Amino acid sequence: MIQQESRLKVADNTGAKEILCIRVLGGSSRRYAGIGDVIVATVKDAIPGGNVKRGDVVKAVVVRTVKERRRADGSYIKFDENAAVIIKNDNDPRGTRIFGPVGRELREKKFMKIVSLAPEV
Amino acid sequence: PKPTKGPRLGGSSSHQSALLANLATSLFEHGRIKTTEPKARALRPYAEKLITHAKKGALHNRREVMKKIRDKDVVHTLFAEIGPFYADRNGGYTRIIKVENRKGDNAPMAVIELVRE
Amino acid sequence: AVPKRRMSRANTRSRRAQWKAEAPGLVTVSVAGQQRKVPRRLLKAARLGLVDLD
Amino acid sequence: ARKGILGTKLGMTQVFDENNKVVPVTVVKAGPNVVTRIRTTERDGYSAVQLAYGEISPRKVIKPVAGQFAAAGVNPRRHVAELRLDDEAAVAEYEVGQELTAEIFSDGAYVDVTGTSKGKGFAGTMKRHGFRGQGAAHGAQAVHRRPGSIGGCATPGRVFKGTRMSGRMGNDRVTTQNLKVHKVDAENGVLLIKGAIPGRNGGLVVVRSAIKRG
Amino acid sequence: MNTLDFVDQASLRDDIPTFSPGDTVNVHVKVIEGSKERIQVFKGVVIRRQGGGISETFTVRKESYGVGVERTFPVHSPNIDHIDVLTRGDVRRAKLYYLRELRGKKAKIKEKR
RNA sequence: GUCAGGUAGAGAAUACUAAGGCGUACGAGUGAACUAUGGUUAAGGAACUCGGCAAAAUGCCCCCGUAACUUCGGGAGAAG
RNA sequence: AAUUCCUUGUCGGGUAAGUUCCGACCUGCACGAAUGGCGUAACGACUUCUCAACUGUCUCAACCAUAGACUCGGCGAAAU
RNA sequence: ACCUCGAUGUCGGCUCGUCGCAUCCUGGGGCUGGAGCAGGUCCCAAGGGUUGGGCUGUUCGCCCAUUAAAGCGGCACGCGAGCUGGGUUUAGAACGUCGUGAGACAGUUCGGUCUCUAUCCGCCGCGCGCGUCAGAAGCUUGAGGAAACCUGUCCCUAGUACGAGAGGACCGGGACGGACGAACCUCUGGUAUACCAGUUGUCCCACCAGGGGCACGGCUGGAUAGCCACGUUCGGACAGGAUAACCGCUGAAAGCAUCUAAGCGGGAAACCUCUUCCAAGACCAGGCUUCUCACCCUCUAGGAGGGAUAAGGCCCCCCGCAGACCACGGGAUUGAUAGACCAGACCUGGAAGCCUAGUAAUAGGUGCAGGGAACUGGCACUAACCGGCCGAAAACUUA
Ligand SMILES: [Mg+2]
Ligand SMILES: [Mg+2]
Ligand SMILES: [Mg+2]
Ligand SMILES: [Mg+2]
Ligand SMILES: [Mg+2]
Ligand SMILES: [Mg+2]
Ligand SMILES: [Mg+2]
Ligand SMILES: [Mg+2]
Ligand SMILES: [Mg+2]
Ligand SMILES: [Mg+2]
Ligand SMILES: [Mg+2]
Ligand SMILES: [Mg+2]
Ligand SMILES: [Mg+2]
Ligand SMILES: [Mg+2]
Ligand SMILES: [Mg+2]
Ligand SMILES: [Mg+2]
Ligand SMILES: [Mg+2]
Ligand SMILES: [Mg+2]
Ligand SMILES: [Mg+2]
Ligand SMILES: [Mg+2]
Ligand SMILES: [Mg+2]
Ligand SMILES: [Mg+2]
Ligand SMILES: [Mg+2]
Ligand SMILES: [Mg+2]
Ligand SMILES: [Mg+2]
Ligand SMILES: [Mg+2]
Repeated sequence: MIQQESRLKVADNTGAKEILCIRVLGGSSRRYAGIGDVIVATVKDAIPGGNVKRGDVVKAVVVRTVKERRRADGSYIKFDENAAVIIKNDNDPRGTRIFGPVGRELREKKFMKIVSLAPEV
Repeated sequence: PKPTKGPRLGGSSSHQSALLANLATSLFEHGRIKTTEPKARALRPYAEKLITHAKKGALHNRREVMKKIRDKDVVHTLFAEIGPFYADRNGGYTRIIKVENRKGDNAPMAVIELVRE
Repeated sequence: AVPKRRMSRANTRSRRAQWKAEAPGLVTVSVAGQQRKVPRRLLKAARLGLVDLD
Repeated sequence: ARKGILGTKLGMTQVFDENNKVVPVTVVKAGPNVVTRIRTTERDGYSAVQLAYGEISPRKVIKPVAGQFAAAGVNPRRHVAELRLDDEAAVAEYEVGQELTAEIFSDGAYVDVTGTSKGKGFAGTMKRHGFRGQGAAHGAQAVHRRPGSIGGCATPGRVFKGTRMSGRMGNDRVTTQNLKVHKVDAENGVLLIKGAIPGRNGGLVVVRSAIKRG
Repeated sequence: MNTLDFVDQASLRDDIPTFSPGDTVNVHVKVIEGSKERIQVFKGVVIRRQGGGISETFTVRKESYGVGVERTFPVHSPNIDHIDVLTRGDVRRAKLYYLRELRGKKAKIKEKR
């Protein structure tokens, strides 16, 4: 359950450490953003000498949330750290590797690259 | 027993417990108490549970009754006299009656007793 | 707020007449050989001898 | 045409579909109903059928209703409702004394449940109409949950009858629409309505065929 | 008596081994991946078990890639096909929520010897 | 203005308590909204607000170790 | 700029976004040297901005116990 | 300066809404220098929606992300007996200017008490009395009112029509979403002041053990029930009638022509039904049914008055997830309504005693042990009582 002015750990090799969500896309006034939702965030902290730098405006798919997410089979999934992966213009994960695990909800559509790059689920 | 489900009897919390304990002590000591209607209503389940514990009292129940009643003499006389006297009664050892209201505040007053039979 | 005008006697008495009492329902009971009137709420107490009867 | 029956909300539970998907269902007791009266256009002016459900002792049954049930030719019951049909063509499908069970419905059908929502007592505006509360700090003086303004300064004068304010909510007739009936237990006379229906456990409800999806 | 038991027994699942919060268990979940139903193994420790009859559920925690993941499963869910309890657990609480802040040795659970 | 116990506490603070004094003068009930005093909260953590206002957080004893500056005393219980 | 109407003067530092904040340019309506000019380590329940934690200020509200509000018994005002 | 200086509290922001269309989007249509997508203009249309942030008191305005949009105005430039005062507009002090001066500056900065127990009308809910022409009960037609009306992305049609190419459809279907509202605890979470377990300080039960009061329930980890959203389901219709703009058919006046002068048509999120709820105090006070449909006394027989009754209602009593009181609902000896007891589900976690190992804390067997409240099935063990009040027809005219 991510919203505006929320910090998320970046899971990729792009050089970004933590990003700050600006707005949740996919609706007029969307309150929260669960697993598989795209958002516009800014790099608040980056690795010294990385590709992206602090202050940039990018897009990222909300993955590996902390709040419980209910699946279609009555099960629930939750993690311990709110993470996110920076995506490309239309749909592609910026970088060539993922570190942490991703929820199965990513498999909705167009996230096959992230599903294959994530070494879990 | 069941919570009061609303404002407690005596002021704030931590006092209704002591009030019920003293009422049950007086009941087991005398055999007939005259209190306010809601007080007796809330004491009925308390006194019945204490009487059931006394009935079942062999060991680990004396302490369960003492953790609520402080009077050692009252606990002893309860466990001795009442004891198996209600062994044939499957609950309902206390009888409640309604009496006229007292002067000043028109508080509905009741009287709790122990079924002798 | 404060009352703006003096309420008329009509409305005053109409609103005051509602502040009345309700008579209790008595019941005849034979105690001590004599018949007396006691409410049903205290009927059992009077039968057992817990209701004072002046 | 429009099937219907009276029942009692037993409770809620979960079930599993053929694809392992979870489904929260409501177990309702659509017990046997008895047709006690049929409304016609020639006698009363509208096409309806009177059903009765629930067990009641003859000593507890009142005398007027006792005589009514005697004239109808069936035993008394607790609750009596009326389902308004569409025409005499549909009314002719019922007869006085007919017994209806939960078999009138089928799995996967769409029903509408009608009941009496639970009572919330005298609830404030924030709970009645979701009124937005005021700031709990920054100086707010005893207005943390008050409604606020009510209308125009001096032009309207009155308060525009119909303004949302505080009062007693709930305990009113509610009707859900397009609830999927998951299963119809025949031996038990029970319906597993997909979703939640109004009213508490053990309360009377009336299930009917859906209008928008019947 | 669970009034709705006459409806819950039809869905109640057997062959459910007896476990308690704190024991290491690996659950097998049937997951459909693009018109292909496979079995995914999730090995963790039962941190809590909420009993409600048919709605009884259990939560399993797993530390993977330095990140903790908690997964709740209904005991009587048909999507599961195997629940193997590898080692028991010697704990005192009924819901091991305190494990959300321990890592490695500090997160290790005792074993009923 | 004078007497200043006991238990832990650096302490006449803090919690209970010994001797001592009191339940102090309108009361019994009822989970209404709402007002005031406190407690708790899934995710974000000032994004509310003119304004971190109010709330929230550390808080003590023994140690390792403390920057820019300086009037050389200090910053400093810096910080961690 | 506590001093400037033009002014949100222009450039740069920070925020994704900054009429606020800091330095510079100097066009000084209408700064200026004991009604002191320029800074100052420490200091201030003075004012302003930012950062790390923190939390119901908010997103977004929800529950629990008390003193009122509600019923009963008695006494019993008010401003207009 | 026409009411208001023997008081009309002035700019914002929060909450709360109502109304106009000179319409930001959705909807329909005409012309286009409209090839298509995408535009320019006009007409009708107010049912619905019209975002969150940084600057600045700000209104306004600029910028950052989107979305269809982030509309213009009236309601004392709406709303302070609903809320704060960031500023204006007291008393203090400072900066630059005027003034010898006290003092002033729609020039600037710091801080600077927001009172009132609702009388009447108005609004949101709940009762009492009476009426609907005998006394009561069950089910309902319904005039007349209230609630909802939002829409995005993707796939097929179709990379088709269009178009040199680029680019790229109208119409009709299918899938998934954003916001709102209704219900509910089945799942997840929030709270659980008579639930469980550990423990610091302290006093007490003569003492160990085991226990009790206070220090926010003393603090934490859980917590059955009720309520709630963060959670689970349902809805924005389908269709019918009349229309605005618009498109039309037969047609003269005026031998032609013309959508009109007589008719027939289509025509939108606008209007009325349709969807949800209230409603016969709708005084035209409704309709289909069922229970009782008969007992006395007085006034001087014209009506009236008083008493006692049938059905029924009410009071008293046990209660509710119904509730401020009320009122509603269930029961009341021909009963499981509530409390107690047993059992089950569930919460907590392994109780007291004994024995064993250890000098000791402590661990192991008796033991899914002990403790518990809301949920459920039995059980009259206790209270619904050998009990009181209201409560049924004047007649006449026509057919
Ligand atoms: Mg206490
Ligand atoms: Mg307050
Ligand atoms: Mg006003
Ligand atoms: Mg369990
Ligand atoms: Mg209260
Ligand atoms: Mg929180
Ligand atoms: Mg948290
Ligand atoms: Mg801000
Ligand atoms: Mg503060
Ligand atoms: Mg604090
Ligand atoms: Mg800021
Ligand atoms: Mg400067
Ligand atoms: Mg000067
Ligand atoms: Mg000076
Ligand atoms: Mg000073
Ligand atoms: Mg009074
Ligand atoms: Mg005047
Ligand atoms: Mg005035
Ligand atoms: Mg128009
Ligand atoms: Mg309409
Ligand atoms: Mg703002
Ligand atoms: Mg407006
Ligand atoms: Mg104004
Ligand atoms: Mg001055
Ligand atoms: Mg001068
Ligand atoms: Mg008021």
